[PDB]
Amino acid sequence: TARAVTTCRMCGAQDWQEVVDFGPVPLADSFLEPAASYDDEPRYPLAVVSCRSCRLMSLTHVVDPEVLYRTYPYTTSDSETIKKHMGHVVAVCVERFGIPEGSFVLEIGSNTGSQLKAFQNAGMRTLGIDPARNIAAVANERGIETLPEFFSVDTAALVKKTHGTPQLVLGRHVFAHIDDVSAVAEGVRDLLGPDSLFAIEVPYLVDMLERNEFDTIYHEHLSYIGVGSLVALFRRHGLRVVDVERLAVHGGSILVFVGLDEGTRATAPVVEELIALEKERGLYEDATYERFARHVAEITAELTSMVRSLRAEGKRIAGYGAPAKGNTLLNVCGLTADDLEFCCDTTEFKQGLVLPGTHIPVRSPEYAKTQAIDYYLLLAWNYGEEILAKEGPFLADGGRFILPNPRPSIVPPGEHHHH
Ligand SMILES: Nc1ncnc2c1ncn2[C@@H]1O[C@H](CSCC[C@H](N)C(=O)O)[C@@H](O)[C@H]1O
Ligand SMILES: [Cl-]
Ligand SMILES: [Zn+2]
Repeated sequence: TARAVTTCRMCGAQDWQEVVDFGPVPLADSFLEPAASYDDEPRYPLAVVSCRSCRLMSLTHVVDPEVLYRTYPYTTSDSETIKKHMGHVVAVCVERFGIPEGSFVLEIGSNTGSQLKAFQNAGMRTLGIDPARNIAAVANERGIETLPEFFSVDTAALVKKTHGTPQLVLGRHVFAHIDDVSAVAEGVRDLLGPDSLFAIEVPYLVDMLERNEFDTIYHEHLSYIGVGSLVALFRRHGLRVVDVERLAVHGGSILVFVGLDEGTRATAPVVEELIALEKERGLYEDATYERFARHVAEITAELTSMVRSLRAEGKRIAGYGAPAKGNTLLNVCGLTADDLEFCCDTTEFKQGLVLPGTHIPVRSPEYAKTQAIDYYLLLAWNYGEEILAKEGPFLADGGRFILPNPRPSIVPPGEHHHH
């Protein structure tokens, strides 16, 4: 039921090195009602391959986007970390490129519309595009105009006709979720004026490799992207990569700016620097990806044995957060409700549900606080700093966290960290 990849999404070649294969795995954002059995739970092959031409890393299969996104789960309350990062995105886009007030900003994958709201607060006109009908209706209700559609060449034309030429087109994380990136590039080209920019924020393949972030591999994430593969793609569609900012968010990301090849925006030197860096760090060599694969095997084994060793000693263990990536981690490690008695999560609709595959219960933070947990496995480790900042009481009582990457570790460490 999920379609197999043939040619490379970015460059069009067909020379794939196998990197890792996790077998059939259930969908990471498909949380389940508790039940006696889960025999009909859908599973899809989860494996990654590396294109030797441009070094896009890609999943072997594309799960149907209508199935994934047409009813996507959301939250109505964004954390201060998320709000701060959304404010920073605005600041970078507007200040780095001198976007005047009253300019038009189009966002692909605009979701609840919070990122657009931040652009409006900075004095911009906005429009969103997001296929999740449930989420789009919420955004529209709040006053953030949103087209309940997938981005395409045809939607691009409808936008230009009714809303004009955007000074900025933004895609936050969504770009790695789209199979037909060639169509996106074409719709963008049509939309862009001479000094318009297309900006995309995606997890950075360099960081993913170096920090062993294999839990970010899940079916929604079709692509795992470095600057090289984006240049290869945009070359073929009259677009030029003009600038890149590296960011610590989501385990290391890149915010990439793209313009018309013959437009006003000059290419900054950082672009070539990052491509040279990617070469230098071995992204074009088979050994690198074989090295990634064994790190994964090593971390997976070590993590499982740590949890089970602590359990055998009579320590109680739970998951902190129930993010999509947590479900890759737990499934790949083969952990069950005997290993983690629950996963706490602040997202209301998740509370009372059960995790895909492992079927571990999801409970509220307020339930979590009634329980004498000794260790929390930090599944939402990309928010480690914000989480640790508010878990003083737990830490003071001798509670500990297990961090899965770069290697498995225990917080707090045995000595003060100052080196
Ligand atoms: N081809 C496509 N065009 C536009 N939006 C898409 C899309 N595929 C998925 N999406 C939307 O993008 C989001 C998935 S990505 C989630 C990241 C989101 N931008 C955020 O930071 O909050 C969902 O809201 C989904 O409905
Ligand atoms: Cl994502
Ligand atoms: Zn390629």
